[PDB]
Amino acid sequence: ARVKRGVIARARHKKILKQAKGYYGARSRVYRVAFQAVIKAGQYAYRDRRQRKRQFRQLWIARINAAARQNGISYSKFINGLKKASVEIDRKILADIAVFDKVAFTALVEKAKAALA
Amino acid sequence: MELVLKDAQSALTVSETTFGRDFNEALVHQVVVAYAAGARQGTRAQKTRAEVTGSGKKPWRQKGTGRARSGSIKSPIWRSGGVTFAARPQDHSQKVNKKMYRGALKSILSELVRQDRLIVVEKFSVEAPKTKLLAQKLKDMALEDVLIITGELDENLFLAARNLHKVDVRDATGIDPVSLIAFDKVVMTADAVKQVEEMLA
Amino acid sequence: RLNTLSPAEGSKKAGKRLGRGIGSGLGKTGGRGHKGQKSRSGGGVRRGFEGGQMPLYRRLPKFGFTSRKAAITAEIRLSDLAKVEGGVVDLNTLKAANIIGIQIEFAKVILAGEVTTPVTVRGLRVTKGARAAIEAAGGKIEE
Amino acid sequence: AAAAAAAAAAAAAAAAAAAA
Amino acid sequence: PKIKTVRGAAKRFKKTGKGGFKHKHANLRHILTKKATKRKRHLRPKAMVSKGDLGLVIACLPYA
RNA sequence: UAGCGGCGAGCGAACGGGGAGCAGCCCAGAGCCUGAAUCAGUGUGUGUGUUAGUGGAAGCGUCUGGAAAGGCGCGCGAUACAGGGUGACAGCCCCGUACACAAAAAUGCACAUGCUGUGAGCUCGAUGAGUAGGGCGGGACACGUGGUAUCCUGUCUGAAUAUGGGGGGACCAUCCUCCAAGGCUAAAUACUCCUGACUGACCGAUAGUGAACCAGUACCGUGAGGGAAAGGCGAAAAGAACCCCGGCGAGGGGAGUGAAAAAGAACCUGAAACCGUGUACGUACAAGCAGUGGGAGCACGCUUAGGCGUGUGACUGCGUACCUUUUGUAUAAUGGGUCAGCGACUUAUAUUCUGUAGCAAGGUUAACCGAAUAGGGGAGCCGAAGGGAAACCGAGUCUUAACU
Repeated sequence: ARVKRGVIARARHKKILKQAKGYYGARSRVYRVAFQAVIKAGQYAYRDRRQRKRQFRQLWIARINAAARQNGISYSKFINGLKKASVEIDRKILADIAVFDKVAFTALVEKAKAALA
Repeated sequence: MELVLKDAQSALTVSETTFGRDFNEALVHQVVVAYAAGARQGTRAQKTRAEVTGSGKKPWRQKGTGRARSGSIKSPIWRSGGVTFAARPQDHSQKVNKKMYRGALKSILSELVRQDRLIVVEKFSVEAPKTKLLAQKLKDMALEDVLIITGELDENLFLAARNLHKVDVRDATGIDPVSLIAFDKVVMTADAVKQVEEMLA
Repeated sequence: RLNTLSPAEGSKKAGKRLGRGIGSGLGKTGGRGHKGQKSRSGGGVRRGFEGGQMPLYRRLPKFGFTSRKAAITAEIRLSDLAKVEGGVVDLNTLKAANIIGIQIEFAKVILAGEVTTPVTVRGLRVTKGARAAIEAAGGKIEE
Repeated sequence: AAAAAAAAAAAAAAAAAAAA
Repeated sequence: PKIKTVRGAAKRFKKTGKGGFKHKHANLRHILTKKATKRKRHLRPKAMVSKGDLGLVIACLPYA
């Protein structure tokens, strides 16, 4: 009862290779070195999935910092002001609302300089 | 209990442990697997790497060269092949107790009854080879997919049953599961059932 | 019922497929570890073999001795003298009761159940409570 | 359209061991 | 073909009411006066196995 | 199992039991009747079988289609719906098929009976010497001389002659049972190069035999020997007239052939690796498993109202391949040029658990017979009672004088 190993070989390959497109050189072409590639690919996706919420939780902090700096206080002193204000923490992402209206941000600033004070 | 009658519909009530037998798939699902296994030629093709037509001639002269670590062209991994667990004659026949055997044909019996599809009609024997008489015999009683199972001897009946592949030659003494199960209407004489009791239970 | 046939709650449970599948947990040497006579091939580790030590049974002495007289002296039950029919019971009658074979020569009647049948333990050796179950009840004893 | 092709198995060694 | 016993073993072992086996004990054969008569005594009668042994003595007797 | 056994590994019966299948006879000698059975070989025939073969059934309409054997509609044959083939999947198209027939001859098998040779059937005799034992040495017996019979016999002897002899596992006795050293014999059973017929949860072209094809060939080796590759256009060759480029080229393009020529002979379907061409987008100051998250710009689908999707990814945050073997590998440790195909925990039996089913103080048949999976067949095997080394006893039993 000879089994010909389906077409199950270059069919389960056929997935990978189509999800493995867009890649410079043999990195996509070759099945060996597009599988040890696909591994590493996924691994990174899963890696960076959490690094999203790191690199943004740097990007945000950064820019809240610049904003407040120009106005009054430092980052440290700021954030501990949305805190000292209570439900109005406003997240860190949505602490920044200064992109299309600086004065929207600036209200929190001034309000927070008095909460600190 | 109800196996119908020729001109009526009635019970015959020759058992109630063969026709009051309660049903569990599990037993039947073993027996039926046996009838299938035990009609199955075990006598297979292939050949082993000992039974290769090759020889031990060695395609390298040890290390010194690095074409292959294999010492043989009687390898099973070769173009010639060999196959490590090559097919041959193997047994595929199971025991199955005589009380499972009967056991099946009693639950299966007493399942057709609960699914009213077992028909006792008599004198369905045919006068002459000519299957247009064995057509009308089923047809007029609005039957098809039959077994035409009786212990009784009519040879014109065995012969004529061979044409049309929705019916085959069946006998009371020859009885098995798989044949009941597939060929849904089940056709038997008053005499047939009486004998079917002693043969089975 | 060629389609309703089936294992009851996983009654015929499927076997392993060792030698395959990484992510199965059955891949490459997947249940015999790495290396050694535990792995590899050579019939596995030999029977009787327990290290390059000697067996524990080759550090115990033997003692057996088979009389083959005990081999022919069987042990039938008292209430299995109920299972031949008739009052007249002998050794060559209890062949027929499938319990005494041709190479069986002697036998003890051992206690176990009440006979109920009235019996003659002619031709058979007999125990003290077996004979006194047939002096509790109907019976005859003189062998 | 004839074909003939063999396989080769002869040594390319000629160089001798280092530090016995 | 049918599986076999280590015959040898099979006279160091004798069956029981449970799956257990009974054997004789070591240090009984010569130099018996520099072994204690008390020593000999506690080694004279048969005694059941201690387990951790059972699967290599039924692997010498697949026939109990 | 018993037993043998560097009592290691292992080897491993018989007695007995159930079956399959069953026939007994001569010579070592005188008769008595004197081919008389009986075989054998010669006949000659009768029957049956095979080696040739023959006949052998019943459908049309219509629709899609290159073509109908498909669909749809209406019928019909069946001891035949086994199979194959025929332009796609046909019981009724053909070859067959069951069934029914058919042999000039030549032979297989039974039986008919002649001859030929064989020797029987009754009486009474016979009962196999350089042998059996035995000493020596081996071998075969499950049995390695071991307590080791017995059988075979190379060596050296050497017995009796049925008021006798052999054997019953050291050996004697007793008792039981049988007569060697002369010889033949059917069947049951094993096996398969080869022949036929059929069948397969066997294969389908790197498989299957090595081998579907001019294969044990081509090749390779001094030889013995070793030992490949290479299957398929299409329904039908209708195998492409003719024209054109070119070297009265090859090859290609047209033109027709064809339902299809991306069906054109390297020809089925023709993937993948690999290698081009086009289009869109990106890219020539920027270092590193080349991807990933974020993310600008651009082309497309407009996102067809909507700030979106698809493709691409500048820049920027991350991020040292996979396998293996290890204490540990990005390792300058192993392996892998890549791709396709192939390639490695099975199978047979016994056995033990676990689960699950059946039957439950009983369970279950093996081989086999068999209308061969049914049914018949409990021989037997295992449990239900153990303890002891056994003898033996038994819900107890060893231990021991002993109940503690």
